[PDB]
Amino acid sequence: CDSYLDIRPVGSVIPQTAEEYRALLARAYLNVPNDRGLACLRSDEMLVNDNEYDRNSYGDIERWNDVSPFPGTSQFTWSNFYNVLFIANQVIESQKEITEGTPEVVNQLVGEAHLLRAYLHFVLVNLHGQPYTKSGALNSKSIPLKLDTDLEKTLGRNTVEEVYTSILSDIEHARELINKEKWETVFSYRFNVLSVDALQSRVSLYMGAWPKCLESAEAVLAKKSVLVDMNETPLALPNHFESVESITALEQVMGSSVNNAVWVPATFLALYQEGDKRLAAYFAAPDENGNRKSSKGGKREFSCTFRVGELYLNAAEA
Amino acid sequence: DAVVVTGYQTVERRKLTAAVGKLNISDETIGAVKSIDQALAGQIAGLSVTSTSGAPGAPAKIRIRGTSSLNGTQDPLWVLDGIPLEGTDVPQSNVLNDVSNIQQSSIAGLNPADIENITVLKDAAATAIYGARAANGVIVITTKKGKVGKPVINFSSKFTYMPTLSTNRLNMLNSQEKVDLELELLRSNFAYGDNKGGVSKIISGYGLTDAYKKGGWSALTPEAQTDISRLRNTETDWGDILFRDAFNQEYSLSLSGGNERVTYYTSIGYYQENGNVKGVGLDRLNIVAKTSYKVNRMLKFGVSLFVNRRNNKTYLTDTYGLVNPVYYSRKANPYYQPFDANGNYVYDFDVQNNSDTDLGFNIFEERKNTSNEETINALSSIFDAELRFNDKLKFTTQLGLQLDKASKEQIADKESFSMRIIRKNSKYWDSASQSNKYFIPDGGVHKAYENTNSQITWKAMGEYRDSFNDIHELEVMVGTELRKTWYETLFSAGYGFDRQTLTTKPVVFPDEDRARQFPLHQKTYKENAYVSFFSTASYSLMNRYTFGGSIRFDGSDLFGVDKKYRYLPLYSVSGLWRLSNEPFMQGTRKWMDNLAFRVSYGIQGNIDKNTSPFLLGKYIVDNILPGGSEHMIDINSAPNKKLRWEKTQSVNVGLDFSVLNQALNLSVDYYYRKGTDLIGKQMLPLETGFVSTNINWASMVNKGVEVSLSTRNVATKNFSWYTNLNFAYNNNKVLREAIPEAQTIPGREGYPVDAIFAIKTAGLDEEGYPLFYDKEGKKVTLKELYRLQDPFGLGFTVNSDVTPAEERSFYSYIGSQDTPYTGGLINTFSYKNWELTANLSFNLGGYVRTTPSYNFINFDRGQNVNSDILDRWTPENTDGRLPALITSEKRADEYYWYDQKSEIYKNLDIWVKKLNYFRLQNLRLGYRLPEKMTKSLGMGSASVAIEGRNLLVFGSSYKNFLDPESMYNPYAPPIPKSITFSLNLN
Amino acid sequence: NQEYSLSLSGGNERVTYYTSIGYYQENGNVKGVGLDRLNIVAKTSYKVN
Amino acid sequence: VHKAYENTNSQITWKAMGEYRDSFNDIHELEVMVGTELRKTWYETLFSAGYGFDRQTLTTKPVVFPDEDRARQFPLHQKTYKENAYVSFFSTASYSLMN
Repeated sequence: CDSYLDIRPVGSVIPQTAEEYRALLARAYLNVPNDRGLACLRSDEMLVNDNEYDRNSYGDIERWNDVSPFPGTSQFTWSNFYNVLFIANQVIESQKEITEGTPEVVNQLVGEAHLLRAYLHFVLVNLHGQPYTKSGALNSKSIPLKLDTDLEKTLGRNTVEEVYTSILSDIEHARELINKEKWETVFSYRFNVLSVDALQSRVSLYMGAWPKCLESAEAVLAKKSVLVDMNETPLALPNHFESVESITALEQVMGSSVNNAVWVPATFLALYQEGDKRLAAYFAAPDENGNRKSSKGGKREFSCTFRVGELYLNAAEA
Repeated sequence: DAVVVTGYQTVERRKLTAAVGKLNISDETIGAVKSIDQALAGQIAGLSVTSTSGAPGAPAKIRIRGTSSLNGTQDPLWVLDGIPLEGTDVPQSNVLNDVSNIQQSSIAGLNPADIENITVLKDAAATAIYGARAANGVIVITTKKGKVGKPVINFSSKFTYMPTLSTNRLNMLNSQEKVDLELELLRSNFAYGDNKGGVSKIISGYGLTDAYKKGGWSALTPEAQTDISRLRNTETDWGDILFRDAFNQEYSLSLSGGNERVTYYTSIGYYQENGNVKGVGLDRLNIVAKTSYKVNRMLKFGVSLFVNRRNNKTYLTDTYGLVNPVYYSRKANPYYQPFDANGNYVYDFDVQNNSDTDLGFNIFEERKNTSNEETINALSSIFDAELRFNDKLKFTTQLGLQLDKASKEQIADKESFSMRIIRKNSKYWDSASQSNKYFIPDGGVHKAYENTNSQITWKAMGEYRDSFNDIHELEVMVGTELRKTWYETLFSAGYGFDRQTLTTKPVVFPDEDRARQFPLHQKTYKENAYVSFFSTASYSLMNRYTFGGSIRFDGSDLFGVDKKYRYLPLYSVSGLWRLSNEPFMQGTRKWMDNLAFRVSYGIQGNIDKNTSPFLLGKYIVDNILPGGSEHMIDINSAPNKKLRWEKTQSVNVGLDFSVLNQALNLSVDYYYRKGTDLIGKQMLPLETGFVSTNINWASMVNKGVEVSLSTRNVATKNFSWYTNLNFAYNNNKVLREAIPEAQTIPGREGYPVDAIFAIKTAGLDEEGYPLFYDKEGKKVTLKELYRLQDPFGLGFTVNSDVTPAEERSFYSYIGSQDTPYTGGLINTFSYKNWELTANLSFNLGGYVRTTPSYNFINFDRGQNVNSDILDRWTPENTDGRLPALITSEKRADEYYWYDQKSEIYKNLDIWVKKLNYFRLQNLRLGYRLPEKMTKSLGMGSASVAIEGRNLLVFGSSYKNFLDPESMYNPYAPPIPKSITFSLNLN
Repeated sequence: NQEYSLSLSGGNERVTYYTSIGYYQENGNVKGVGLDRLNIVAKTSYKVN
Repeated sequence: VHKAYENTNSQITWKAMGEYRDSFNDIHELEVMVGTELRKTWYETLFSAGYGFDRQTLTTKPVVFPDEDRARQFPLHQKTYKENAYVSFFSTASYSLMN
């Protein structure tokens, strides 16, 4: 005699309110994988220690040993990327269903989800996809785009052009939806309008779309261009989350284990000419071999996704 | 009869296009059963009934056409007077001791004396009108009704004698050979537990534990020899201390009747049933009040009320059943006397399966100091209204309210083993004292459970019946149904409890985990709603071709909100062709009454009620930057918007054939039911966001034959003989399921749900260890089979490179626990006033994995053991067939591989045994008093009957076990034999 | 508030029967206060001899 | 906090009486009833309190009372049981004269 089919089970937390979805999106933010540190381990700015345990994990990545790594080597986190993508898509699909929230809060939540999805797709297509500027790389399949929360389908790899089109669309959606100007310092990992513009600038820089890259970089600089002056504070790290230069402090790029296992090769330090305060600020005491350690990461307070110096560099390059 | 009740309509037999099994209920048919789920064993072909336990009130596991689901509902749906019942599901767990506390189904509240018919709907054409509750079959209960005429009153009284449980089939050691085994183990180097036992304590109390090992019997002082002789000469009957004979009672008074406008029925019934274990009992008192009034030639309103109250008393056991009297009859030492010379308690310190003797157990002390008592109050009310709008058009509405309330109370005093284990498990490491303390207060425990199961159902269907040109008949029904169910449970425990003072004591849990280990207050709430729209059509042509169909759209809060799957039809198409009515076959009508061929197709559905389409998560505290306490949510279960019912595609081909004026009736059905989208755990692609989750992806198949043959062998004025043979074969097979990569036993894919995979052994080598088979078919040892390597040489440092995928190839498929061939044979003789019914049942073709009679690495000598320990390999007895008691002295690598992998010994093919048993379910002889004698007494009729239940079980041998249905679970009592004398008066 | 009641009764020379089903829902003057009741009565008296 | 109360009140009554009614000389009327009654009543109460209770999660938290005195004003488990039985024998007489 009684039936409506609208019953929510009791015994577990089911996100329905804006605070619950904010908690879900915060958990998604926390689990953002720091695979750009491992990606830059593949570059010329890192040297794994002469140890055995410290090298059996990161040695093959540095040597560009794609075929037959040591099975104990470190692996890029596909699972974490797509789990955070699932949470972002769940937040996106849950719009028009978020209860107990101001429209300026629900809109901000959905815009943060859109921008997080765009950034995760960008990082995935950068890690495992051919560069956008490479000839013959526009029609090459790179990564499967996750644009829903379906658990019964197998996703096929999308071409780089499709991935970047989706990234641009999500950036536009976040720009239309994000309405927060600045978050708290302790909660600065979340995305704001400056984050939208900085991500658009970086995306357009990687695509080679110099006009839009310059436009977004100049918009960020007009809204905020204050830097950290190295000459009044030699030990002032620009990437510190409390600095006046960081826009978003989402991902701690350098994990503790990877930062404890690498040096800065003497060639990269030799690239630093005399008179650079970054030489004496970024790195630690010199080693007998001539390669220093680093002090720009390895702990949670050095989280940095966007900052104004990167915007200056993007604007100059464009 | 001439009609079939499906719970929604009444279908004529001549227009029945579905597989339906009927069973008329009376004393002459089912016997003196007290629950109706236990009266169906062997009475309907295709309906396999198995006993989960022998204790009173234990539910019966019923399967119609095999298991239709993997992780969903597997029990049939019980429909009482058109309103489906709730709480009839049988809870299935892993722990073998849970049968000690299994909940009774609501079916135990319905008196079989108030039921006329049992109709079982088997195929898609019969069940598809039940939508997403049809894959497991439907059992429709038709309760007795008032008959128009003079009032009829019945007074049945049944008195049952239950013989004592004889443990002679347990094949246990007496004091002599038990003491001899203990002495020979003390001599040998098998020292897993040498502090335990009776001989070991006696010898070690005099400091002779080392002298005996070196010299032997002569190395013992006569002070230590007279004690062992006294142990040998002390014999205790544990089948008399633990088990008992019983006198059970049952009374039923049913008065009914009616007149041209109102039909009434009233009934009261009270029974008391004792268990074979002392202290176990169950009372049931129920009232039935039905009355149906005819308001006008169109309106008709009826009210049926079933009120039930059950009271269960039983023993308290641990979580893992170290106390269980049925299992303790296999652990109690033959020479251990519970009482000393002065009558004081003597405690059994060898009761734990571990090497620690600190908690003593006395059966009398536990029976005196513990209690497990439950009370169940049940109610089922059905208000049914009918409006005959027209000769052809009729409307019906029906409201059914069901409410079951179970209140359980378990009390364990301070001086009882059940409290000793609780206090021992409360051991924690006190950081400030560098010691071990117990946080459970010194005193008893009182645990209270309150479970409530509610249901409200509302059905409304309109039926249209028209006939055109006297050869066309059309029957159309359209209806809807709203059904809401609630299940609320509460649990409360108080430690420090005093039985008389009723006062508890505060508990200080060291952590939150230890507080969850001893819960003090728990609440559980489940609520579900279902909206269904169904329709049925039937077209009969020339009384020869009947074409039927049904459709049902089901929706629930347990399904996803995806529009692609939201309301998908659950349909059926049926067809009947009566070959006997064909003009070309009228020549063969002097001996053939019926020949009908029926076919059916359709899709059934199942609901997995333990799966949710919502995002179930948990609150955690964490942060992404230094400082601040962000409240985050971690996803526990993935949200599945495409959750839906488990599809089942059924095809049934039938045949009915009656000859010689119902002299021989045959009903054959061949069915093939393939299940898809069964809800199960699948390893998802990593792009879905999760490694694995429960989705609709599994597959299954069942197929086989149901044969129901009924014969009238002798038809004479005085002597009549009838035979009813029901046979059913089911070929169950899992087609698509996933297993964990770490699993070492093979998956069921390609084999039944209860497939048994065992490691085939070739016997023993010259040292008594098991011998295995390799891929080439030659006899190898464990070291060769697993390729064990011991580089360190320490023995316990062994390792193997055998991957789980390769270890799965060591096991071989033996059989299935569920017997494929099931059925029964019922023989009915009637000679003048005497009537003898012999109902026998068979379940053939099964296999059962029995617990090893002894462990060859972990044999506990402080507890008794089966008589086959004497047929093990010994250096002095090299002709033994069972494995020897091995140690780490001879082959450390093999010994430690056996030790750290306990499943190798448990899964040997020598512990798997055939399961083919015929059981004499009923043998009842009744005498109807002569009409003149009844008239002299003023009774319309009278009758007496003497009845034997479970008197005979034969077939395959079940050695060391009390019953072939008791070969799997040692903690459940066997099915008890009974002799009932019944008197019926009118 | 709303109350409903259905009382069906009758009898004949040997058996007399009564049945009733009622349901009322009442609200208090204080917000969030309410009380409902569902009642069933079934009586049957038979004259055996 | 989640507090659950469960109060059960049961009763069984059994009456058995006999009436004798006679008329003498059309002016005396005698009515004598003699009977007995056995009654039994049970009243059980259970109370269970859980603190730290979350309405959506149905999970509670442990409580550490300073002593037993403070554990009685915040009880977590209480049980009460009261059973009584009554046996009665009654009789009535009535005598009507000349109406």
